[PDB]
Amino acid sequence: SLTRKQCDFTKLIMAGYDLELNNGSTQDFDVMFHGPNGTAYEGGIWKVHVTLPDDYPFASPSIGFMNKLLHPNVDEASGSVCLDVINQTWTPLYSLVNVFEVFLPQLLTYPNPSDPLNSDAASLLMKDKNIYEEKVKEYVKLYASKDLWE
Repeated sequence: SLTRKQCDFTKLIMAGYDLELNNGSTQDFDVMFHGPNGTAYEGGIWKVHVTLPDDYPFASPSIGFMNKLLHPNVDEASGSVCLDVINQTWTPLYSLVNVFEVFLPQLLTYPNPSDPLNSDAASLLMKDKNIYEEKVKEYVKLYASKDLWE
């Protein structure tokens, strides 16, 4: 009887993810995400707000960083990840676990300063990748430390 809307979040639990449903909805949850190793995001922890739309899996999930994440393709104020860049990777056959295991670490390692949601980050990255990554590292210390969510 079981949809992907209903059950996909269980694959994250099976993968070892710490997650919490919002108001007992299987289509609305917050998941703990660790910054990829060997990137400027290393040692960061974020809470990530996932919602699954009613035409999921044909429509892609929305993803929103709940503590500050600095990235050209992430809206700085809301933490919302650009829908277009999600859709370049999402297909109806793509795995919800791979959003966290593959898509996001990739994206954070290799940003797209083309049509940025954060143009200041895009500019800084274009001008000097090292200076940019020194910023990210401090942002990570400040806004994504271990203890933040407990």
